[PDB]
Formats: sequence, structure tokens, C-alpha cells
Amino acid sequence: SRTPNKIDLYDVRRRPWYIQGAASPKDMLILVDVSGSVSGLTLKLIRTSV
Amino acid sequence: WKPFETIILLTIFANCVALAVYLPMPEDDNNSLNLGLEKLEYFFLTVF
Amino acid sequence: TAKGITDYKKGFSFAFEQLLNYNVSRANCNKIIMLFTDGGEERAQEIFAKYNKDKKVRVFTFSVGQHNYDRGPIQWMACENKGYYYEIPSIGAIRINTQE
Amino acid sequence: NLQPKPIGVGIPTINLRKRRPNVQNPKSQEPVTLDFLDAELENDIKVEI
Amino acid sequence: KMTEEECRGYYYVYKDGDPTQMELRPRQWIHNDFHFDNVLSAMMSLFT
Amino acid sequence: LPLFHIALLVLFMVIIYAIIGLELFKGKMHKTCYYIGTDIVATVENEK
Amino acid sequence: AKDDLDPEKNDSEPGSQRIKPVFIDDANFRRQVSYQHAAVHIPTDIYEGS
Ligand SMILES: [Ca+2]
Repeated sequence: SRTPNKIDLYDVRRRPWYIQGAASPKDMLILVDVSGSVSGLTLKLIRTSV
Repeated sequence: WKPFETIILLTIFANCVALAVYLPMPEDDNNSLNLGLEKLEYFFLTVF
Repeated sequence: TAKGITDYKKGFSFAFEQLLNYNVSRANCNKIIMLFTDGGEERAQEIFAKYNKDKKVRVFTFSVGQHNYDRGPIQWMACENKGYYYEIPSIGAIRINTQE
Repeated sequence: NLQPKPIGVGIPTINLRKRRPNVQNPKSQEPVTLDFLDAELENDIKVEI
Repeated sequence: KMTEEECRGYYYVYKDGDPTQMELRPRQWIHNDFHFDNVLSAMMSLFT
Repeated sequence: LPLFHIALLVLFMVIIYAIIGLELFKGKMHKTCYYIGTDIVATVENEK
Repeated sequence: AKDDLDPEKNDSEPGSQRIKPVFIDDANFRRQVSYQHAAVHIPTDIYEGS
């Protein structure tokens, strides 16, 4: 974590092996709300979530 | 005569609330209540 | 780029139609739609009645950023469709809610 | 033909004017998904196979 | 982290909001400087 | 109307200190510490 | 895992007690390994001791 200066951000849940056996395959479809109110800090957050 | 001045002095305190509930929204966006207030602006204007 | 009026009715019509292509190659398994948005004044009750009357589709609603828009309708959509609700206010909150 | 290096997408463009020197961004997590019609020269008599 | 039992261990800060430029910090439950917690510190805060 | 001759005196001091402060201070504050070879400005956590 | 193995450290967080293992070097793993127990990876923003 802190003994070098590179720090791991590894999560088991995130892992592909973990995910395929977590659940079944899926057809998803991301909707993004692009109305005017979102512009600002919130719009910035959405692009990084998707 | 007497309340004619005060029926339109009561009208304008209703207009001041009608500007104080307008919720400004960024980049040309709206909600339902600002779309029923812009009609109200028309109603207020006619009386004056 | 953000601009314009929010419409959850044309947003979920376009989503369901996308979900029903059946000409293309598809997974055909869990069918789910997730919307990222801040606040909603409309629950769009009508679109869900028909497009997913039997709840085949799962809806996940995400409320993001620090804001004052109403979250009750979005939570309701998530509850109605057997999905879930997730807030994200921050960048460090993205990593455990988009995997959850 | 399959190799240890990850399969790459696009032409890599990094901006040197906006990497502060000591913060350590994510490296990689993608799977190495090379396809059979990309490990070898493609035919029509190999898409049949 | 809303309470003290959870406010332990380390966390990330992001510099200029880039989600790629991050650094560990230990998190710690800090009390405010000027606060209202007895009559004495409540008069200290009010003066300011 | 009594505070007229005061307001005129504030205005010949906001002008005087501006042309003094132009002639002395013009164009001096355009240099900052930058990370080597970046456009990223370098600070400590609580420094503007 | 991801903790200093130096004996003189002795952090000793509450609830937990660590192990100093002995770490033979190996083939089929191209790293030093211990066959007497399993390591534990906790991700970084997750506190251990919760
Ligand atoms: Ca909106």
C-alpha cells in the first residue's frame, strides 16, 4: 500500500473471474440523463460512472 | 374608493410570491411548476 | 454536453425498443436498464405499465452528485421494477456502486 | 501467435502536459481476447472451419 | 463516513478531480474548531 | 446630499491608488511554480 | 498481504494479529511462497478491523 509509492486499487468484486460466477450474462443498456440541470459537477460524475 | 387600492395591493403580494418560487435551472431546463408560473405571469400582467 | 428538457418518457421508450431488437445477436439473459440522473419530478408510470407489465426488465436508477433535486420518483421507479437504487456523490463512491 | 502483452485498441495518445509526476493511475485489467480469425490470416475456408 | 466507528483506516483524495491522480490519506474523525458544546465554547464561537 | 463631498473624495483615491498601483505593479504577478514539464500548478494542501 | 514483513514493525491493530511467514522460493510460482497458510488481500479503501 504505502511502502512503495505505487498503490494498488485492486478489488476482488471488480475482477472478471469473480463477476462471471457472480451472476449470469446480461444485455444491459445504459441511459444517460443529458438535461441542463445535470451540467456541472454532476455531469462530470456521470461520464466516469458509465 | 377604499379597497380598490388594496385589492391591487393584495394582488402584488401574490406576484412577489410568484417570483420567489421560480426555481432557476441551468442550460434551458424546467420543471412543471415553472411552466405553470409563466402562464401566471401573463395573468398578473393583464391586471396591471 | 448537457442541454435541454428532461423527458423520462422518451428515454424509457427508446430504452425498451432497444431491448426488443431480437434481430441482432443477443445475450437474451438478464435484461436490465440503468439510468444515471440527478433528480426526477415525474415517475413515468405509464411507460412501465405496458413495456414491462410483468416486470421482465430490471430498472436501476442512480442519483449522482450533490444536488437538491427530488429523489423520491427515481427510488419509486427502482422499487417498482425489482432493481435497486444507488447514490454517487463523489469520485471515490463510483467504484463500489457501479460494481454492486 | 497468442502473446503475453495485452490486446490493444486504438492509437495510444497520452498528454505529457497533464500527468503530474507521482500519482499512479490504473495500469490494465482487460482480458487478452485475440480471435482465431485474428491470430491467423483470414480466409473464407477458415471461417467455415 | 457518518460516525466515528467507521472513520478509521485510509482513503483516497483526488487532485483537481481527475479520477486518475489519487493519493492515500488516513481518515480521522476531526472535531470542529469553533463549536457549541458547553456555555464557554458557545460564547467563544458567538464572539467571532 | 450631505455625503456628496465624501463620495467625491473616495473617488479621487480609488483613482490615485490605481494609477500608482498601475505604474508599480503592472505585469508582475504572472509567474507560478509549475511541475516540471507540465501545466499543473504546484501547491501545498491549504495554499492558494 | 501487502504489509511490511519486517519483524521490528509490530503495528498490531485491534481485533487482528499478524503472521510472519517463512517464504521459500518456488517454481510453478515465480515468487517466494509459503505453503502453511493462506494470505489475505484486503482492498485499500476498505478498513480491516471492521
Ligand atoms: Ca433534469
